[PDB]
Amino acid sequence: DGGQIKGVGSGRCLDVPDASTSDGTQLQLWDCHSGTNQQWAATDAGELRVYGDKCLDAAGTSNGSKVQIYSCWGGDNQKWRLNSDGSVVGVQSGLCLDAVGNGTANGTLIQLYTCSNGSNQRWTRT
Ligand SMILES: O[C@@H]1[C@@H](O)[C@H](O[C@@H]2CO[C@@H](O[C@@H]3CO[C@@H](O[C@@H]4CO[C@@H](O[C@@H]5CO[C@@H](O)[C@H](O)[C@H]5O)[C@H](O)[C@H]4O)[C@H](O)[C@H]3O)[C@H](O)[C@H]2O)OC[C@H]1O
Repeated sequence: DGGQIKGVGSGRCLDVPDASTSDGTQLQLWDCHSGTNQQWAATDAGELRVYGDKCLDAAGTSNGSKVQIYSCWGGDNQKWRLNSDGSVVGVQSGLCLDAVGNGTANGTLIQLYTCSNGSNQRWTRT
């Protein structure tokens, strides 16, 4: 089924750059559209999957750690808890999906950051 993951503060969607499938590609915000690189499926294993086999993936547990796509493998850094307030928390890190520098424009990067009430850490949809 899928579903976009749209940033509240930016009104832009969680987007895989160029619809790349390459391990390590950092996530960005982009104007929402119908493509597969903006479709995210939540799984029972706690994942946010794109293209079927790729996972939203935290490269570390520290502030400013890159959020990237990576081949799904079962790691806890590929597990996320989408809260009731729209925060997306990394299970391994206890840090939140965060649009870097409170950025809102196309191309602003996504990272892990200390959970706050910033609108750059709030996301809607499935
Ligand atoms: O030297 C340092 C750099 O390494 C660092 O770069 C970042 C390192 O982290 C990168 O992201 C993580 C990469 O590792 C992933 O976990 C892997 C997934 O693959 C598993 O192996 C598979 C096992 O099954 C086999 O059949 C198959 O062949 C294998 O693929 C492996 O066991 C796991 O460890 C994590 O999910 C990622 O988070 C990140 O992209 C880099 O930027 O930067 C600092 C530098 O000093």
